[PDB]
Amino acid sequence: QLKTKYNDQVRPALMQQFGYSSVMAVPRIEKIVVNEGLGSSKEDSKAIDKAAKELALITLQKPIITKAKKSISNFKLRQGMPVGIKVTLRGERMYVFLEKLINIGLPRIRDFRGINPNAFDGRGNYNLGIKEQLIFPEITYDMVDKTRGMDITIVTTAKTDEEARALLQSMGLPFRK
Amino acid sequence: MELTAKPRTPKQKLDESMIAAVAYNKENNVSFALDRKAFDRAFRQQSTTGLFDITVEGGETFPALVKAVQMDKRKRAPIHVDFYMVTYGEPVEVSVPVHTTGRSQGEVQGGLVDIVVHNLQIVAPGPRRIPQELVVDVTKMNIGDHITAGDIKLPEGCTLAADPELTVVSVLPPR
Amino acid sequence: KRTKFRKQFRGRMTGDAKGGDYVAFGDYGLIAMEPAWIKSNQIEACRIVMSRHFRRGGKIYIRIFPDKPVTKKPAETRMGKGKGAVEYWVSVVKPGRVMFEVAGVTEEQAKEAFRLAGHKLPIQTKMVKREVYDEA
Amino acid sequence: RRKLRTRRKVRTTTAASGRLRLSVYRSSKHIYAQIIDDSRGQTLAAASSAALKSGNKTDTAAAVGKALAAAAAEKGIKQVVFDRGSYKYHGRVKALADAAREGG
RNA sequence: ACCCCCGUGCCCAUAGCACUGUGGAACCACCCCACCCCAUGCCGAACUGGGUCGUGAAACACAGCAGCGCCAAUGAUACUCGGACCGCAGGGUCCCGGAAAAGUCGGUCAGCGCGGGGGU
Ligand SMILES: [Mg+2]
Ligand SMILES: [Mg+2]
Ligand SMILES: [Mg+2]
Ligand SMILES: [Mg+2]
Ligand SMILES: [Mg+2]
Ligand SMILES: [Mg+2]
Ligand SMILES: [Mg+2]
Ligand SMILES: [Mg+2]
Ligand SMILES: [Mg+2]
Ligand SMILES: [Mg+2]
Ligand SMILES: [Mg+2]
Ligand SMILES: [Mg+2]
Ligand SMILES: [Mg+2]
Ligand SMILES: [Mg+2]
Ligand SMILES: [Mg+2]
Repeated sequence: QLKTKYNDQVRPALMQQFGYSSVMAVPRIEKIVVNEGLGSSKEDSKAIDKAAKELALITLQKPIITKAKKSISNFKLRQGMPVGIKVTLRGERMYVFLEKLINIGLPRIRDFRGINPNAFDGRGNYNLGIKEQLIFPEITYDMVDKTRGMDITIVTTAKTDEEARALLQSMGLPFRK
Repeated sequence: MELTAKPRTPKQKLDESMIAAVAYNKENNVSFALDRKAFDRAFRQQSTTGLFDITVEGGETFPALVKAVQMDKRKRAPIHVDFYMVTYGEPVEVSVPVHTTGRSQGEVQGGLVDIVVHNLQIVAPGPRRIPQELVVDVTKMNIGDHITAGDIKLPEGCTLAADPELTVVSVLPPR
Repeated sequence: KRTKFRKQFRGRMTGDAKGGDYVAFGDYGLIAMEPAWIKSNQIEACRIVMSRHFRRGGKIYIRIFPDKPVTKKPAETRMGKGKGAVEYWVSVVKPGRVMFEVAGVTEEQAKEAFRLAGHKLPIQTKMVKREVYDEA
Repeated sequence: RRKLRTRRKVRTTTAASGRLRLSVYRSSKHIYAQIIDDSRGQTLAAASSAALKSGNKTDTAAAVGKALAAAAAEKGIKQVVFDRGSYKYHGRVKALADAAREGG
C-alpha cells in the first residue's frame, strides 16, 4: 500500500544511501501529532466544538480537549479550563494524513519555497507548524466560519537530525534549499 | 628530617611542642611524631610541592610529600601534619603555586594584577620532577583580560587537573 | 550592612569560629581574637578607613557580614509586651576568624591600614600574611 | 511498563500469610507459571509450556494451568496467591486460572 | 558436572549512571495483523487478541572500564559524662574516660537462594 511504497522506496534507499545492518535500524515514523490549541487566547466554548469539528472532519479521528495545565497566572490562566486540542495519529491514519499533506498540503501552500530545513529536535523527529488553515483539502473557507491555525508534530525513530532529514526528504516532504 | 614516637597517647607531644604526624599510602598508614621548629623551617623551604626524607628512629629513610596540615585557629601555630609516602609514578593531583613575571602593561595605566587562584592543582606532575612554582608572564595583559588555564604552560608529563576555561589571574581596573 | 532577608529576631551564645580561619582571597589579613559581635557600622567604619588609606588602589574584601539582628526595647518601659523590633545588625566573630584582607598593597601600608581599621573595633585583633595554605 | 509489577507484588506478599505464590509469566509465548513459598527462597511446582502446544495462546495456556494443577496436587497444595505480573486478568491468564483451580 | 537463558526472591547504590563490546533463531525482545473477546477521557502507542518471517536495530542479558555518582579508613581535632579551676564579664583552662562531622589514604561498577528451558 501507500506505506510499503514508502518504506521500500526509502528503507533500501537509506540502507543504500547509508549502511544499517537491520531493516529495523532505518528511521520510521512513530506518530503524527496535532496540538490544535484552539482558543488558546479565545475562550470560545462555542469554538470548542469549532476546532473539534474541524479536526474530526479533516483528520479522520476524534480529538481530545487538552485542558489547561492549571498554572494559574497573572493573565487569564486557571486550572480546569480547556485550552487546547490534541489528536494523535498512529499507523494507517497517520500515513493517510501524511499523504494528504504531501499531495495536497504542498499544493495547498501559498508562496511555497520549501519548509524550514533546520531540524527541530537534536534527536530529530520533528513538528510542522501550520500558519493558516484555509487551503487544506477539508478546510474550505466557505463552509468554515473563520480562519484558524493548528499544529502538527511528527515523531520518527531517527537517531539524528540528518537522518530524519534524509528520510523526510525522500518521503516527499518539500525542503527550503 | 627526623621523628621518633607515635603512641596513641598524646600527653608527651604538647610539652616539647613537637608536631604530631602520620605517613601512609596503600600498604602502611602508620602514625608518628616529629620536632616542630625544624618542620617549620622545612615547610617554609618547600610547600605542598616540596618533599623531604624522614628517618624514624628505626634505621630506614622514607621520601614524603606534604599533604595537609591542620592547626590551631586561635594560636596561629601548626598542630598536626600528614606526610604522604609516594611511589615514583606521577604523584596525584598536586597543587602548584601561581606566580607572575614581568611588569604588566595593565599595571602602568591604573590597573593592578590579581591572582584569582593562588594555587592550581595539576594532575600527573611526575614525582621528584614536581613543579615547585609556576611562572606566568602577565606583560601582554591589559585591563580586564583573563589568563585562564588554557594559557598556563606546563613542564614535562603534566596535564592541568582544573577546567581550562576557569579564570586564573586577571588584571583589574581602578577602585 | 543590613540584609534584605528573613526573620526579624534571634537569640545568642558562643563558641570558637570555624567558617574562615584562613585567608583565601588577597595577600594579607587582619583577624579577630575575641568573641564579640561586630555588626554593621563597626565594619563599615573599617571599610571607609581602609578605602581612604588605600583607594585609587588595592582590593578590599569584607569576609564578615551583619547577619544577626539585635533588638532594643523602647525608651524606658517595664519588661512589657515582646522584644524590640529593630536596632542593629551584627556579625558574630570568634578568634581565628578573618574579617579583612588586602590585595595589591605593600606590606607596610597594609600594616598601617589594618592598624587604623582595628583602632575602632570592639575586639583586639592581630594581622598576618598567609602562611602555606590548604583547603580547596 | 513497570509499576504495576511491584504494585501487585507488594499487595500479593501482604496478603501472603500462609498461602503460597503463583506467578504467571506471560510477556512471551512462554506463559510459564511457578508456585513459590514466600519466606523460604524456594519455588515448588512450576508448569512452563516450552514443550506443550495446543494452538491459540489462550487455549495453549489453558493446558498449562491444568498441568500445574496436577503438579501441586501431588505435593499437597492447599490454596495459593495468584501474583499476576501486569496482565489485566485477561482471557489467556484468566484461563490459566480457571484451568489451574478447576482441576486443583 | 560445566555454560547460558527465563522467571523469581534475600540484600535493596561497595550493588546506580555514563562510554564500549558481545548476543538471535535456544530463550527474551522488537516486529506482522486486529471485525471481534479486550481497550485507549483522541490514538491498539499502552492494556489486548492471533503469529511467521525479518531483525538484534532499539530494549533486555552479559562482559569491559573507575569520568560521575555511592562506600569510605588511620593521625588529629570539635564536642562531652565525670573530676578540679580561672575571668568582673562575654568567654577560657586542667586531669579522666567517651568521640564525631568533614576531609586525606583507599574500595567498589555486587554478593547469596529457589525453580524451570535449552546447550556440552
Ligand atoms: Mg564558645
Ligand atoms: Mg570550649
Ligand atoms: Mg569550611
Ligand atoms: Mg533476569
Ligand atoms: Mg549500550
Ligand atoms: Mg542458535
Ligand atoms: Mg507494534
Ligand atoms: Mg544492540
Ligand atoms: Mg583516631
Ligand atoms: Mg570518667
Ligand atoms: Mg565539666
Ligand atoms: Mg580528652
Ligand atoms: Mg569521616
Ligand atoms: Mg556492568
Ligand atoms: Mg539455576
